[PDB]
Amino acid sequence: QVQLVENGGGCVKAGGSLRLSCAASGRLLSWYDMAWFRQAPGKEREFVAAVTSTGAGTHYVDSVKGRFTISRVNAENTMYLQMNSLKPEDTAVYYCAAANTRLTALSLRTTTGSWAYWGKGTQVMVS
Amino acid sequence: QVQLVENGGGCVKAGGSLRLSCAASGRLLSWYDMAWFRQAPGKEREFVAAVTSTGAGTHYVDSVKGRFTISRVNAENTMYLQMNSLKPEDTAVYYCAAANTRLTALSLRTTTGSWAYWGKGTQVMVS
Amino acid sequence: GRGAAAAILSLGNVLNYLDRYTVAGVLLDIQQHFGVKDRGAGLLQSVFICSFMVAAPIFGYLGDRFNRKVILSCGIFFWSAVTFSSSFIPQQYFWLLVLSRGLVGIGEASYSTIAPTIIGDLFTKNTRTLMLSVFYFAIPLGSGLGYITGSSVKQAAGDWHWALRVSPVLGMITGTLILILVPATKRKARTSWLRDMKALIRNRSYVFSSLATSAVSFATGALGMWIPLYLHRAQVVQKTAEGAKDSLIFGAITCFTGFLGVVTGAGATRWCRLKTQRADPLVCAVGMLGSAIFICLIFVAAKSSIVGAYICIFVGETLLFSNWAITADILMYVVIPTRRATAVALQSFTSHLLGDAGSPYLIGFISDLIRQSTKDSPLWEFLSLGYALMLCPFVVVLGGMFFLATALFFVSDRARAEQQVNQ
Amino acid sequence: GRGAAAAILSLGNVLNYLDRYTVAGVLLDIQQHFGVKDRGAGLLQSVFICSFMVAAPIFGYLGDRFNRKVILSCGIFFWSAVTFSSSFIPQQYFWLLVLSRGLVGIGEASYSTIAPTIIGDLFTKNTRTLMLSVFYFAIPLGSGLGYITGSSVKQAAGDWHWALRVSPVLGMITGTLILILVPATKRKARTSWLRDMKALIRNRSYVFSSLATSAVSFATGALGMWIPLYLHRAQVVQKTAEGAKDSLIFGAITCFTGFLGVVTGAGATRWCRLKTQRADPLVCAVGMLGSAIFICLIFVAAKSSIVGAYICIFVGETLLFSNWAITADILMYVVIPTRRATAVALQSFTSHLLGDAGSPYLIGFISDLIRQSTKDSPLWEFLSLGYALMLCPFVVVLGGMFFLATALFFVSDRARAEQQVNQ
Repeated sequence: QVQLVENGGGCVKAGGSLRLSCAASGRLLSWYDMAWFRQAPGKEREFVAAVTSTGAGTHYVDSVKGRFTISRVNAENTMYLQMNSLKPEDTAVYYCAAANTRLTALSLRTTTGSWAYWGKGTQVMVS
Repeated sequence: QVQLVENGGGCVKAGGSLRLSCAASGRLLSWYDMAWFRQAPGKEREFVAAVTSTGAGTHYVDSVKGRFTISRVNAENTMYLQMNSLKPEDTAVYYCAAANTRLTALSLRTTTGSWAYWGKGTQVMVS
Repeated sequence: GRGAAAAILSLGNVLNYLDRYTVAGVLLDIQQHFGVKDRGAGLLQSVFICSFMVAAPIFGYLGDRFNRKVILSCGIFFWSAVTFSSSFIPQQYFWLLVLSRGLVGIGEASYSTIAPTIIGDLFTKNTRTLMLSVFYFAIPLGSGLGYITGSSVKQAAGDWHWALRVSPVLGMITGTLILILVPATKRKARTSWLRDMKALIRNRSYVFSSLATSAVSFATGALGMWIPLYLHRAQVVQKTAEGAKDSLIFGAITCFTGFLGVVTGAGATRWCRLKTQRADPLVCAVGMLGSAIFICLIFVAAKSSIVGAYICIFVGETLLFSNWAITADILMYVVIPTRRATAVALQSFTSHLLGDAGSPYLIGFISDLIRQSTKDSPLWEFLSLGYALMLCPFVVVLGGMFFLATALFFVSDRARAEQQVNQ
Repeated sequence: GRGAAAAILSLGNVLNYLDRYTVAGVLLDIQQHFGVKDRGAGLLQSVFICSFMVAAPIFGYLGDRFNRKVILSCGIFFWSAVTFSSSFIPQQYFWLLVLSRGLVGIGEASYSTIAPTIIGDLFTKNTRTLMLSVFYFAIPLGSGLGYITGSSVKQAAGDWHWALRVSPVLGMITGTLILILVPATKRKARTSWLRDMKALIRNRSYVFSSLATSAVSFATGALGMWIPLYLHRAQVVQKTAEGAKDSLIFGAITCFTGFLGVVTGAGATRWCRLKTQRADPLVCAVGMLGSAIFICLIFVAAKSSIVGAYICIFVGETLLFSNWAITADILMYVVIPTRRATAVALQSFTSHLLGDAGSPYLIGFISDLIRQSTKDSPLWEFLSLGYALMLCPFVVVLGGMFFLATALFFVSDRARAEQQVNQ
C-alpha cells in the first residue's frame, strides 16, 4: 500500500548534474527498501541503484558506480538520486521501485521482480 | 538492401520547432515509400507520418495532423519531418521506416508490419 | 493435380502459338497453291489478328460469366477442327481459308484470354505467378515450333496441307488432357469502364506506352509473317539454292531470341533501375532503337548473303523481344490499381489495332504495288518485299520515340497516380 | 497425511503443556501430602525449567544429527512414563518427585525443540505456516487445560495422584498416533558460534530484548506457579469458602487471556507500525507496564475479594501475553539472517535462566522467610505469598524499561544490521 511519484527528470547537457526524486505517501517509507531502475527505449529495465529501508546500505551497478549517488530521507519519505557526469548511454526512463523490507542482499535483488511496487518514472536525456 | 539512418532529433522546449532527418544510401530513395513511427519507452510503436516514394502524397495520423509536416528530397535521398507546437505526448523515439513501392493506400498501411526496413530511432523529448 | 493442369495449360499455349504461326511457316506453299498475290498472304494474318482482337474481350467477359475450363476446352476443339478443315479447303476457294483463319483466331483468343484466369484461380499466389511465367515462355517457343513444324512437315510429306493436318490431332489430344486434368476453380458497369477510360486518356505515359507497344506489335507481326518468304526470295536471287530450311532456321532463331531477349531485358532493366526512376521506359527505347538499325541492316545483308541476315535476325529479335517484359511494368507503375485491368485490355486492343492487325496486309500491298509498277521477276519480288519490310524499322524508331516520351513523363505521372491513390 | 500429522503434533503440544502445568494445578495437594514448605513447591518448577533449559540445545543438536520423529515419539513415551511413576512415588520421598519433574522437563524440552523442525520439514507453504500457528496456539490452551484437568481430577477422584495418573495414558496414545501418522521428513563450528555470540553481545537492542524476555519469563513462571495457591489462601482468609474451583477458573482465564493477548498484541503492533519504526518494541513495554500495575492490583484485590482478583488476572494476563508475538519480530529485525538461529537459542537460554528458572524457588523462599520471621497462621501464609508475588511486578516494570531501551536503539541497530548484510 504505497504510491511512488518520480520527478526531477528532464533534458540535461552532457556532463551536467540532475536529481531524480521519488516520493511516497501511502505508507511510512521507513518500512520499504527502494531502488531506481532505468529502462532504455529498446531494452528492458535494468538495475541503476538500490537503498535499504533505513538508508545505511546502498548498492550501485558496475556501469553507474562512482557517478550516481542514492540517498533517502525518511523524514520527507523521499529518495533522491543525484547523477553527475551524465553520458549518452544514461538516457532512459528511470522508474522508482519499492519493496517490503526483507534482509536480502541488494546485490542479489537485481532481478527487478522482487520489488512489488513501481511508479510511472521520470525520463532523463544526455546532450 | 537499404540502410536507414535517423538524425537531427534532440530536446526542444514546449512549443518549439524541430526537424528529424532520415537518410538512406543503400539504394535510391525514389524506389521506396517512407514513414516516421513513434515508439514510447513503455508502449509499442505508433504511426506518426508516411510519404510515398515520389513525395506527391503524404499521410498523417489524426493526433499529429496540423503540427507535423513530412517532405522527402529524393535527389538528396533524405526525408525531413518538421515538428511544431510540440507537446509532452510527442515525447518518444522516432524511427524511420522504408518499404518497397506498392500502390497501397498509406492510411491502410498503418500496421507497422508492411514496412520491411527500419533504422535506429532518434529520441525527441519536449517539456 | 493443379501442377499437372498448369503443365498441360503451358503445352496448350505452345500448341496454340504453333498453330498460329504454322501458316507463316508454309506461307510460300499456300501462295503458290492458291495463286494469290502477297496482299492475300498478308490478309490471312490480318484477319486472324482482327478476329483475335474482337474475340479477346468478349471471351474475357464470358469467362467472368461461365466456367473457364469448359470454354477453354471447347475452344481447343473448335480451332483444332477449324485447322483440320483448313487443310482440306479446295484450291479454288481462298475466302474459305481466310474465314477458317479468322475462326482459328477467335479460338486462340479464347484460349489466350481464359488460360491466365485459370492459372490465377488454381494457386492465386507466388506458385501461381511461377505457373504464369512458363505459360508465357510457351509463346516464343510456340512460334518457333510453329515455323519449324510447318516447314518440316511441308517438306517431308511433299504437301503443305499436311503441315496443317498434323496440328489438329495434337489439339484434340491436348484438349482432352486439359478437360480431364484441369480442376474447376471458382474465384452502370459500362459507365464505370468509360470513366476508367477517360482517366487513362488523361494519362500521357500510358498513351505513349500503348502507341509504342502498337509499333512493336506492327513490327513483330509484319516480320514474323513475311521474313521466311523474304529469306526464300533472297536465296532465289542468289546463285546458291537450298525455302523450307530458311523457315526452320528462322523458327529456331526466333525461339532462342525470344528467350534471350526476355532474360537480357529483365537483367538490363534491373541494372538500370538502380540509376534512375525513369529507367524502366528508357531501356525499352534504347533496345528498340538498336533493333531498328539491325532490323534494317538485315534487308541489305539479305541481298548479300543469308548467314549475315540470320545473325541480324538473332540480334534484332533479341533487342525487339526485350521490350515485352518491361511494357507490363511500365503499365503497372503508370496506372492505379483500380484502372489496371481496363488499362491492360485497352492497351492490348490498341496494340493489335494500330499495329499487328494491319501490318501484314500493308506489307503485302506495298510489295504488290512495287511489283506492279515495275518489271515482273523473282528479283523484283525480292526487292519489293525488302522495301515493304524496310517500312517496319521506321515504325520501330517511332515506337522508340514513344517510349522516350513515356520515360520523360513516367516520374511525373507515377506521382499523379500515387497522389490519386492516397486521396 | 501431513496435515493429520501436524494436527497430532498440535495435540501433543497441548498435552505437553497440560502435563507441565498439571503439577501447578495440584500444587496445594502435593504440598500438603509431602509436608514440604513453599521452597520445595517452587523448587519443583525450578528444577523442571532448568532441565528444560539444559535439554533444549542438546535435543536440537540431536535432531540435527538423527531423525526427528523417532526422538519426539521416544520423548513422549519417556515423560509419559515418568509422570505415571511420579503418581506412584512414596510420600516419604520428595526428592524422587523432584527428579521425576526434572526428567519430565527433559522430555518436554525434547518435544518443544523437535516439533517445529518436523513441521518445517513437512511443508514450506502458507498451510505449513498455519500448522506452525496452530502448534503455537496449543501453548496457552495447554496450560489452561493442565490447571483445569489437574484440579478437576484431584477433586473428582479424591486423590491428587489421579491428576498425574490420567495424563500418561493420553501421552502414550498420542505418542503412538504421532509415530504412525507423522511421515519421516528429510531436510570449528563452536568457533563460528562464538563469533556469532560476540556479534550478538555487540548488539544493544538484542541484549535489552533478551533481558526483557527474561523478566517476562520470570513473571510468567512465578505467577502461573503460585497464583492458584494464592487464590486458595485468599479464600481461606476470607469467611467465604469453596481450592480446586479457583484453579479451574484460573486455567480457563489463562487460556482465554493467552488467545486474547496474542490477537490484541498483533493488532496493536500492526496499527502502531504505521506511526513509527520503533513501534514494535515500544508496544511491548506499554503493555507490560499496564500489566505490571494490574499484576500488583490483584494482590490487594485478592485480600478484598476473589472476583476482582479474577478480573485483574484477565487484564494482566492479556497485557503480559501480548508480548510474545512481538518479541520474535524484534529479534528478527535486530539480528541478521546468519546469526538469527544462534540469537534465538541464546535468547531462549537467557530468558529461562535469568527468569523462569529461578522465579518459583525465589517466590517460595521469600514466602517462607516472611512466614518464619512472623507468627504462623493461614493469614500470614497468605500475606507472605502476596508479598513474594508483589516482587514480580517490579521485575515486569524492569522488563518494560528494557523494552523501552530496545525501542530507543532499534532504528540504529536495524541500520547496523542492514549495512552488515549489504557488505
